[PDB]
Amino acid sequence: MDDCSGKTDAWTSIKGPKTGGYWLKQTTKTGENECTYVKGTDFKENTKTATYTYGYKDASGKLTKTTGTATAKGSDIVVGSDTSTVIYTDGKTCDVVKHGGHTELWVHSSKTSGGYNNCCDKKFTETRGSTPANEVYKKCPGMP
Ligand SMILES: NCCc1c[nH]cn1
Ligand SMILES: NCCc1c[nH]cn1
Ligand SMILES: NCCc1c[nH]cn1
Repeated sequence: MDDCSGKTDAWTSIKGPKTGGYWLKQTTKTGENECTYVKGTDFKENTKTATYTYGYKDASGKLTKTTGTATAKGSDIVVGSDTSTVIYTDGKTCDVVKHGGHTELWVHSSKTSGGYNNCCDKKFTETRGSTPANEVYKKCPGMP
């Protein structure tokens, strides 16, 4: 599917629709933290950087919060020591990225119940291949 190919721009991915945030829906990693999320704010076109707040649900059921910076480097999203490479993004509803050998499907907070771009499911399935997927978004609080 032509429009599912070549959608690898990290800056577009970081920004999304510039409101809400993204939840990690599925990952090839086992033991991932439930309700892992990221949320970009204060998008700077000059530098292709954004403030990035991220975390996950702690033992008591509240979201953790750490704030740093996301920097676009071509296909790559860099936050601190961590780099993720964009496999597919629509800049609106979802992304597929690779981080540290793992394949991840991220979904915008507006689309947690489904109805995001099919290219995300296609590219997630393709990229993970035979590595099983693990669900991460379960009984999550709303997006900070
Ligand atoms: N919309 C980009 C979501 C993401 C995944 N990894 C880091 N950020
Ligand atoms: N490459 C961005 C990895 C990440 C996800 N969440 C926080 N950092
Ligand atoms: N491991 C912290 C960064 C990250 C990547 N994917 C999810 N979170």
